[PDB]
This record gives sequence, structure tokens and C-alpha cells, in this order.
Amino acid sequence: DARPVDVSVSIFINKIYGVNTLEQTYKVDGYIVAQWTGKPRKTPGDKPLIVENTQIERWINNGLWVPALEFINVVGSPDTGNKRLMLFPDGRVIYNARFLGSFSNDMDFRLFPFDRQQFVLELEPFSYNNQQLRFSDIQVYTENIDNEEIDEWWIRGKASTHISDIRYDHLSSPNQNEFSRITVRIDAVRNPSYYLWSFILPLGLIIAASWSVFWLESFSERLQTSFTCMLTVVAYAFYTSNILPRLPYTTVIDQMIIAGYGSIFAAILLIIFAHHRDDLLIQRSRLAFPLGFLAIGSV
Amino acid sequence: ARPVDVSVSIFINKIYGVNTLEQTYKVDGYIVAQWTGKPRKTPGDKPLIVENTQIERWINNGLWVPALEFINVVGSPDTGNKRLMLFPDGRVIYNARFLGSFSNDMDFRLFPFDRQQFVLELEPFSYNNQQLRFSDIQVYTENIDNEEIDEWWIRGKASTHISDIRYDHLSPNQNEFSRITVRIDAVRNPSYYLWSFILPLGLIIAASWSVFWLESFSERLQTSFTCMLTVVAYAFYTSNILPRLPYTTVIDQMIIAGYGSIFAAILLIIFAHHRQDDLLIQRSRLAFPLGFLAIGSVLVIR
Amino acid sequence: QVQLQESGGGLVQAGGSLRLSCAASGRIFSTNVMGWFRQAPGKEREFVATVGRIGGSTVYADFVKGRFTLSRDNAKNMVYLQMNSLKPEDTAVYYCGARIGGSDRLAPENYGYWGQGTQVTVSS
Amino acid sequence: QLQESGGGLVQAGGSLRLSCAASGRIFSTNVMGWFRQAPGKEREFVATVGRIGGSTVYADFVKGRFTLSRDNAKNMVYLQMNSLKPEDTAVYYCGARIGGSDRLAPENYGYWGQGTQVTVS
Amino acid sequence: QVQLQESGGGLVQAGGSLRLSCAASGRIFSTNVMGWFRQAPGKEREFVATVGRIGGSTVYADFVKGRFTLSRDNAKNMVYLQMNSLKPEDTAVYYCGARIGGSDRLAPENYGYWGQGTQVTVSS
Ligand code: NA
Repeated sequence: DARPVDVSVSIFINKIYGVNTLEQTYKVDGYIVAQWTGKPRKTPGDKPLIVENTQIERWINNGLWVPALEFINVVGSPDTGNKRLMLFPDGRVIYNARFLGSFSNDMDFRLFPFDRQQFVLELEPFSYNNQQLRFSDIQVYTENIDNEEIDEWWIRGKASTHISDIRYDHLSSPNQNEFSRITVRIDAVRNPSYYLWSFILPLGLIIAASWSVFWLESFSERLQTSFTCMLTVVAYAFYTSNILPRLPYTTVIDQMIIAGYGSIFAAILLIIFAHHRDDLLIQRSRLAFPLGFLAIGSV
Repeated sequence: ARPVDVSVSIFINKIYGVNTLEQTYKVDGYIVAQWTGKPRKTPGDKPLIVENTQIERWINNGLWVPALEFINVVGSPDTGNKRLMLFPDGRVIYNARFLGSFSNDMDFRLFPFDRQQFVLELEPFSYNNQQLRFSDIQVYTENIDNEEIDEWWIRGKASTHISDIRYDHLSPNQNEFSRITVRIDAVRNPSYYLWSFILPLGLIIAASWSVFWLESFSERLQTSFTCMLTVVAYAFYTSNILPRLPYTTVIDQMIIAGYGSIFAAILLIIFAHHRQDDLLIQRSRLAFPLGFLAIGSVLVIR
Repeated sequence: QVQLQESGGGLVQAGGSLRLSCAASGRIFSTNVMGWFRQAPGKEREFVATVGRIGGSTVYADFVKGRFTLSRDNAKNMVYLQMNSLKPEDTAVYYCGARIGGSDRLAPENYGYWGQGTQVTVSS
Repeated sequence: QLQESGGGLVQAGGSLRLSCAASGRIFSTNVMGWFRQAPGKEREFVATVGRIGGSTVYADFVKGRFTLSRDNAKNMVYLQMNSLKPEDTAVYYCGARIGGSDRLAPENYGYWGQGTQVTVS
Repeated sequence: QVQLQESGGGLVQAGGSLRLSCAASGRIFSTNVMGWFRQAPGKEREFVATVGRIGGSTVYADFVKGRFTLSRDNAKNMVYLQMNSLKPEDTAVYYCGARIGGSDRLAPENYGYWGQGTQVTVSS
């Protein structure tokens, strides 16, 4: 008979941080506000009544309806701080709570350190279908950023929102198998400055420096400095592996490290082939070898 | 009296956080348990929902809600929201969100090409199969868009089993328990390990064979140490990234073969310099490559 | 990579039924990334339906209200949208798109390889 | 290598004692399990040892009618089958668990034996 | 390299209103760093108002008591302070500052590029 309870939600995001690349998770600290209208009630002085923390339980035990809202994409139970009910004499009920949770989402870091991510929060009632409880609207409020040069991530655009219905095949046990879902999304790009100057720039100077073997004049010098170069990429690959995030795929920097290996290895072959087939003519590939590297690099 | 038939449904949202050393993994999901009790009266003769802290008040008042244990969960699972749905015809549906650490046998000897089986084992904690038996089990997993960005590649739909565990230390027919078993098969995504670890290692080990193309016993022997040192420098690059294991993997064997190859060359180089000026054996520029690949194929017989 | 072609739409009276089909061809190993959208002249392209993250679930726009159903045929790389109890407000050209990336099944930005579309008209 | 024996024809309600001889690199009989396969049907689990001491895993159709035991001295396992019924007619195989993480999965067993036929009227 | 210029100050009677403006120029990426201060003759420059950390919030000194309101026009790099119900105690020079860094937007020491200021005299 009765229509669904309309619930208005507002989410305040204080901080998105603690990205875990391999687990595709991220930490979110904020507030959730949920408002709906109940049966009108008496309140002291006919002013809004406030119920905090453990006291909320006494009211639910006394018959107050407080539906449980679940973060669909939260990993484990969120860390809930203070929580509050505001009951108005006209029936309005406003639930407010601080939360800190780990959230999951499809995250592609293949373009690291130039990757873009969409941090999302998915809210959905745990027990009441959209014939008993639906989300009427969603408002999102984010942090006011001063200067983003110090921030790991650069936010782009306003937070997007969606209200949709989720239908579950396994709930055919008349027409109450659908649930209302809120979705928040924060678009952000990574701050690459650190990785350009401390990782991509030095690795460039090292790969480039390896090309100077073609300027040593004896064959025993070209091949032996090549091992010093090979050893420099190894030492550098380990410097990066100790800082850059762990991923199940290669990134731009990894392919550069790999290219450093291939360049040095190929050079070691050209140095020996040119020796046994003291041909210093092909040793004039000082310009041929670097160009061939860059040509292959585009592909 | 017949046992209560309990129907179970397990929804798996995420499997992650493998601990190679402890052979554990995390599983986020829902568990649904449905059975039929005695009829009851409900508001408006409609289904009644009871959430979280309110469940305890029905149990204290007699509502039977058996505890179902995860046999292979490490520590108490992180239980989030949970509800009961009490139908007037007697049906009872228990639904709860869980995040737990789960264990099972995991063999990483074919790393990075290893294949694992992620298991959940569920069993009543106190009621034997004469009192509570699992009548059926259904599993629902994530619909994958594309797995190229994922660490593990799921292979096949979830496998299920319902069996009876008989315990010899409970002494008539009262020592058998009903157990659900779910298995998710997965293969490791090897792309990264192929390109950034195995490939550079092959180049380092191959490049150590260049010493044979030096025209001085002095050059050949001295450069062998720079190669030995390169394999060591590469050793802590793999050790810092590859998982901690109580046994050797494939990559580890490569690393060991590298140590031997370079150490072999040191002996041959010295052996050549005192056998007769034996530049003929110094022409082992093909024997060493061939010998390594031969022994290398045998290494991966597992 | 892939290409999408819609079909099954036409003229129907208010309350009728239509079944839209979308056929995919190319580098696509699953139909989970396909999603239906609609766009009538005057409004922006709005989401309609696509598959949910967990098996057995489906995401629908708030204006569906249970009237539309998204079915699948992974063998034939085809998806179907059974549209019933049609309203005059459902009139639009319905597009079929494939998810490129991101992590928001509802955002058209994350969809590409759009198809020509199929016109769906509903009169009184 | 594994070899079964003890099958045969029995009247509905009778008993049989299947035996599985094990030979080779097998530190313990724990790795061994029993399976059965009727014509046209798939090979289904029957019984193997439980992970923790004192436990044994049985298929749901056993219903306490079968009992797996072991003779580590002779390096063997026995399947004592009672209250047999026509539904139990099948070829009973003996397998050895070669890793994996599923005692009840045929995919995790190798070194199968020829099998021994069990037939109940 | 940032320049700040205030305006809108003048003479007013007790209970009157003023609207102060501050225009920012140079290397500035947002008006959130901007904050209003005031300094009286022979008194320490004290905080007045600045944006809050979370959207929709604003920080006000204890003596504001709802009388003042801070608003902004990011497109034009400007902030405004509407001052109502002025009292003689509000007589002072009102300075516009930009938040350099730190983590205390109420501390004048975390602000720089101060402007010349606009005089506010409340007569009574
Ligand atoms: Na040296």
C-alpha cells in the first residue's frame, strides 16, 4: 500500500588517500548524512531532538526505524566514529556519521606516472528494496584545495553522482528484487613531477650515457664499459623497484629500464661482431645506434 | 526428527592479498543461509526484517540461529552488516557481509606461471548432520570487464561440493558434520614478471658469455667478476620484489644457474691458461651457450 | 577494435513492447562491457542499462522502474533489451556502447565504439 | 602405481571391502582417496582422509554406509562398503592426491588404478 | 608573484553595512588561499574570515557573530566580505592576505602578499 520511503543523502569527502595499487583500494575519510520523514512525534520543547552514539540503540529498541546503509564497495567494515540522529517533531529524521573505510574500484595504472583514476563510493540499503526505500537525491561536497603542487593527486572537475536501480536475479523469492544505489565518483590525475625528475630523467641520462661506448677506441674498452653500464641499469632498476608501486603489468618506467637492457645488450653484440667481421668503420654507429633506438622506441 | 535443510549462497566480491609465506588470502563477500522453522506471526502478516544489533534480541528470546564456521578462516572474520528475514510460513534467511583471511595449500614453485585454487570451507560449528545439513550451495562471482589489469586470471565458474566430515574423536551416528566447499581457480598474470624479470635475467646471463671473445687471459678472468657481481646485483632486485617463499622457484633456479655458469667460465678460463695458450678451448663460445640451455630445459621439468 | 549495431526498434503504441538487439564483432572477449544508452532530440545522452559487478545483477536507470530487461548471449556476442509497458517518454534513439575503461558503469565517458543506434518511437 | 580389488556382485543390502595397494614414492596413505564412475556418468568423489587428525571426508551419498581405513604397514587403504544399493553400482577407482587444494576434486589426483567393478542388484 | 588590492571601505554609522572587495593578480591558482584580516591602531592584526577546508564551510573569528559573510568569484579571482550590523569596535584597517602554506589558516603568519588595506570607520 504505502509508497517507498524517500531518503536524501549528502556525502562530505575529507580525504582520498592511501592508494594500494596492487589491491586496487583507496582510503576515504568523510561524513554521510541521510534524511527521511517518519511518523510525527513529540519532542521536548517541540525543538529537534539529538541522539548520539550508544543512545541511538535505545531508540531503535523502542521502535525507531533506522535502516542500515552499506557501502557496496567498502573492503571490510568501515571505521565509524561519532554518529547522530536528529528527530524533528514533524517526523523528519536525519542520520549523520563519520566514516573511514577502504574502498575498491577498477584502477588501471598502466600509464603510470601519467595515470588517471576514478575513485568511487557506492551506497545501497542492506535490506530494503526500492519498494520500501529509495534514494531521492545525492549531494557531494569535497575539500577546498589551496595549492596542488604538494598534493599527490590533482582533482579534475566536480564530483559526479548517479542514482540507479540494481536488480538481483537471486531474489525471486513478486517484484521486490530491486535496490536503489547511489554512486559518487572523484576524477583525479597523478602528480608526475616527482617521477619525471627523480626517475625518468636520470634513467634517460644513463641510457644515453651507455651510448658513449662507441667512442672508446679499443675493443677491450668498449665491451668492458658495457658491463659497467649494464651494472648501472641493474642498480637503477632496483632503485625504482624499491619506490615505484607494485603492479601486475609493466609501466612506462619499466619499459625504459627494459630498453636500457636491450640497448646495452645489442651494443655488446655490435662491438664483438664488428671486431671479428678490427672493423672501426661500423664503430662509426655513434649516430646509427641511438637513432635506431629512438626509432624502435616509438613502436 | 529430520535435520534442518539449510540452503547456502555465497557471493564473492573480491579475492586479494595473497600472503605467500603464510599461504593465506583475503575474501570479501556475502553469505546467505536459508532454512524453514516453525510458522510465526509478523506485522501485517508480511516478511519481517531484523538488522544487526536487533538480531541478538530474537536469539535471546529463542530464535534458533546456528553458527556456521569457516573451517579455513584465519582468525575471526570481519563481519559487517547482517540481517534476518523472518517469513510467517517459518522460513528464515540469514544474510551477512564478511571479510576474512582464508588459508589453503598453495604451491608457488612454478612462479610466475603458478596456478592456485582459492577455497572457502563452511561447516556448522555445533550441529551435526543429523541436526543441520546443507541441502544446496550456489556461488556468484564478479563479472570481469577485462583481466589485463588484474593480478589473477579466473578460469572457470566456481566449483562446489557438499560432503560429510566424520570425526573419530566424538566417539551413535552423531559424529558427522555437513561441509560446503567452494573453489575458485585462477592463474597468475605473468606479463610483468616475464618482461621486467625473466627477460633482463636472460640478457645478463647471456652477456656473461661475452668474456670468451676477449683476447687476453687477463681480460677474460677479470671481467668474469664484473659478471658475477652483476648476478648478485640482480639477486637483491629479485629478492626485493618476488614473494618470500620457503623454497626455490623457477627464477631462483635461473639465478643459481647463472652463478654456476660464470663460476664455470672462471675455471675454464684458468684451465685454458695452463693446460698446454689453448685458444681452441677458449673457443667455447658455443659450448657454454649450448650447455646452459640444455640444463635450463631440464630445470623446468615440473 | 570492435563495432556495434543496434536493431529491433520501431513505432509502437503507449503500453506496447519492443526488443532491441545489439551485435558486437571484433576484439571483445565478453559482453559484460556492453551497455544500452538512449538520446532523444533536446536532451543529453543518458544511461539506460548494463551488467552489474557481481554475477546475477544488472544496473538500470531510475526511469526504467522494472519495465526493461537486459539479457545476454555470450556465445553469440549479443545483448537484448526487452522493453515493456512502454511510455511516450521512452521515445529516443537507443545506442549500444562498449566500455573503454574508467570505473563507472553509468558514465558514457567510459564507453566507446558506439553504434548507429535504433530509433524507438512511442505514440498514444 | 595403484591397484584396486575387492569388487564383485552383491545383493542389495550386502557388503564389500575394496582394497587399494599402493607402490612407489608415497610417504603416507593420507594422499589416497576413493572414487567411482558409473557408465555414462562422471567420476564422483567417495572418500578420503580429513585434513585434521581423526577426520575423514565422505561423499554425501555415503550416509555412513562406507568407511575408509588405512594400513600404513602394508601401505594400503580399504573402503568398507555396507548397506549397498543399486545406486552404488559403478567402477570404483583409487587415486593419489598430487597437490592442489581440494581433497574432493578428481583433477587433483593422479596415478589412478585400473578400477574394480562393484555391481548391486 | 601575487598582488592583492582591497576596496569597499569607508565611513559608516553604527549598525550600517559595508561590502569589501579584494582582487588577486599573479601566480594564484584559486581564491581559497585568500583570507581577511584587520588591524586597529595599537592592536595586533587579527584574523577575520577565510574559506573552510570542506566545501560549504567558512571560518569566522569569534567576534563576527554571524554579522559578516565571505563569498567569492573564482572566475575573476576575487573575494568579498559583506559586513552588516557594524559596531564602533569594528573600526580598523582590513587587510587581504593570501595563505602561503602552513596548516593554520587562522594564523596571520601563514599569510603573505598582504595588500595596502581599506579603512573601515564605524562612527559611534
Ligand atoms: Na671494475
